Amino acid sequence: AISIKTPEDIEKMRVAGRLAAEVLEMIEPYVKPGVSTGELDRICNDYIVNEQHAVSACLGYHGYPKSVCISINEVVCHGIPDDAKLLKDGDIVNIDVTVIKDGFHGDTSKMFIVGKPTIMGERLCRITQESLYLALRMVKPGINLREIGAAIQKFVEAEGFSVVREYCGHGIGQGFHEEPQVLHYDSRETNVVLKPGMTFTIEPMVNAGKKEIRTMKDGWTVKTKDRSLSAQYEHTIVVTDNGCEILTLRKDDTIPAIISHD
Ligand code: MET
Ligand SMILES: [Co+2]
Ligand SMILES: [Co+2]
Ligand code: NA
Repeated sequence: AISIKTPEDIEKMRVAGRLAAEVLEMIEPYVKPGVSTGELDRICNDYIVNEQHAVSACLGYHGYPKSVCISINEVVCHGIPDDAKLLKDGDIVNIDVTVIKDGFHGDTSKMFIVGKPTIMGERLCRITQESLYLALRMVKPGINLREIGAAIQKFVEAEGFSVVREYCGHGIGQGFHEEPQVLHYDSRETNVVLKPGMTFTIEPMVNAGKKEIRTMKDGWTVKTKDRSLSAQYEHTIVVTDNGCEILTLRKDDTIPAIISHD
């Protein structure tokens, strides 16, 4: 059941993708020491609803109570925004946004460094983004997803970090999480050949320490087992005839929006 988007579908995804990217571009100036994650969530929500006239796909999903996911430091993913959680100098934080517009989803995330960065945090964020970019450069019709997961893993590991196994990229479109599962590591279980019109996300979570993770009692928050820092970046893409197009590209991305192979 891997859905192939029509040209019309892709046009709608381009819109939803840009909206999502825009939320991330917009929030930047607000990310400073002393701000709470609860406030960031409110600002995002307002923008999405009142300015963009869109909807957050997260709010209510399986009961998720907020509009975006904000994961600080050792929180891997799904961090829940809260008025009591204040950002400090040196924190690294991921803001993951998924917007729905005209029934199509746009899913993307990036890391932000609060105030003065630490050596580890900067490095970790950089390597994580680079691992995503590497993956994007490989995307093209005919290739097996497995190769992509394997490349990410090799890269990350060579740099002294680890890749989280449990969470993965996913198809996306009218549905939030569609087939297929996009693994960020090498697995003999993976056997999917890419074809034009497929749309999915790549969103590697990398840990400064060991790969092990743990789910909190809240049922959402995921943290590293060894409390090391964790970083993630995400983009939604569409496979094209000779490469791919990045639907959630932002002003700060340093990769071209269209990647062509020849
Ligand atoms: C708690 S919903 C998490 C969704 C997230 N935006 C993803 O990439 O799947
Ligand atoms: Co996401
Ligand atoms: Co995603
Ligand atoms: Na984090």
